[PDB]
Amino acid sequence: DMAIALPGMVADTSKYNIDGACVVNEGDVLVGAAVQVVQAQAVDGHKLVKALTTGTTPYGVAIRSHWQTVNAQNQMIYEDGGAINVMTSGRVWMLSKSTEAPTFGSAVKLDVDGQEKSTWTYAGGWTKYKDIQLVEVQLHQL
Amino acid sequence: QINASYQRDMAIALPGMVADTSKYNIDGACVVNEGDVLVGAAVQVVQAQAVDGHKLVKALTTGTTPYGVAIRSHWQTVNAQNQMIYEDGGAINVMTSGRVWMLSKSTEAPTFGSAVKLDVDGQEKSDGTIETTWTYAGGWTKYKDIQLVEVQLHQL
Amino acid sequence: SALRVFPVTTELSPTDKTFEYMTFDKVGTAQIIADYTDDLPLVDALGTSEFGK
Amino acid sequence: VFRLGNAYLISIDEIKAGQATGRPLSTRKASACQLAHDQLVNRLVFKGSAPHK
Amino acid sequence: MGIWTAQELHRIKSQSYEEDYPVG
Repeated sequence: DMAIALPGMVADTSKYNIDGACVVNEGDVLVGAAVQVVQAQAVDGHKLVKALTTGTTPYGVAIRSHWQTVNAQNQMIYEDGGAINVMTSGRVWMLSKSTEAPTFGSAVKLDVDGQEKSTWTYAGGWTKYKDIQLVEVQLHQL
Repeated sequence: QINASYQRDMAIALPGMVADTSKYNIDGACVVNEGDVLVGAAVQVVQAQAVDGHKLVKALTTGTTPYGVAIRSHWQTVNAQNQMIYEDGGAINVMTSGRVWMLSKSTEAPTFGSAVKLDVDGQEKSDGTIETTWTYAGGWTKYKDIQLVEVQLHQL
Repeated sequence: SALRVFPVTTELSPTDKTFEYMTFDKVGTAQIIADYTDDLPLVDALGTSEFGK
Repeated sequence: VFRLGNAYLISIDEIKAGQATGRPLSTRKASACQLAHDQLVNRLVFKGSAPHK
Repeated sequence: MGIWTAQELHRIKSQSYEEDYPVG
C-alpha cells in the first residue's frame, strides 16, 4: 500500500491560506511545527517567524516544499535566514506527542516545543507513521 | 375587443438551495447513516474515521452539535415522498460555510446578525433549545405553503 | 490486487448509476406417448433479477 | 444608470447526465437567468426602489 | 417471476410541458 500522510502536508483542498512573505529570524524550524511572529516590519512587510516558546500565541504551521528547502537529513527543516511558507487557514498534518485520539471538534493545546499536548480545533485525522503520530488540525485566521 | 397582456413572477428560492456565490465550502466526503435526511435541514456527525477519512452523518437530535446543512443536487438525490431526500447509505453534499436557504417553522421574520436556534428535528425555530454559532442573513420568504430562511454558516 | 485476480469486463456506460441483471430457469417434463394422444405435458420458463450501484 | 446581475452553478456529473438523457440542465438555468433580469427591469419600472431613489 | 419487466414496456412522450412566466 502507501503511507497515509507526512508532517507539514496539507490535508484537504478546502479554503486555505499560505503566507509566503516570511523569514526564519533565529534557529531552525521543523516542518510541521507551529510558529510565531516575533516582529512584523511596518513598511517592509516581512514577518520574522520563530519556533513556538513558552506562553506565546501561535500563528501558523510550516509546510513542506521540495524546492524552497533542501536538507541532508531524512526530515525536512527550515534553515535560519531563509524564506518560509506558513499556512494560516486550512487543514494540515501536525506533529504530536499524545498517544490517544481526542474527541472530534475539541480545542487543542500546544506544547512548549510547538507540538500537540493533551483557538484551533481537532479535525478527525489521527494516524501513525514511523513513530511520529500525526494529527490533523483545522486552522482559522482570527 | 380590447387586447390583454398578463404578468407573473417566479419564486425566489427553494429549500436547501445555495443562496449566493459568496465564499462557501462544501464537504462532499460524507456518508448518510441510520435514516433519511431532508434537503435544507441541519445534520450532525456521529463518527469521523481516523484513517479512512469519511464522516458519518445523520439528522439532528436533542443535545447534539450541528455540523452543516445539506444542499440540493439533481444527481446525488433520490426523489421520494414528492420531494428530494438523501437516502441512507449514500454520499451527501454537506455545506459548512456560506449562505444557504434553510427550512423553517417559525412565524416572525428574524433580525440581522442574531444567533440561530434550531429545533429537535433540525429545522430553524425562533425559540429552539439548540444553540448554534450561525447567524441570520436577512432573507425570509415563502414557497408554496413552505417557509424558508436565509442562514450564514461559519466553519466549525 | 483485486483487479488482477478477478475478471474485469467493460459493459456499463459512464452515466448509469444503477444496473440490473437477470437469470432464467425452465420447468417442464416429457412422457412416453402413443399415437392418438391429446394430453401432452407442457413446459414454461421464469426469471429473476438483481440490482447494483 | 444602474447595473444588474446574477449567476448559476452546475457540476460535471449533471452535465454528463444532461448529455446522456437528452435533457440538459444548463440551458434551463440560462433561460431562468434571462427571465429574472427581464422581470427585474419590469419591476423597477412599475414599482420603483425606495433605497435607490 | 416473469421474463419482461415493466420498464421494458414503457414509453416517455417526446414532448414536455413548460410552466409559463410572462415577462410583462
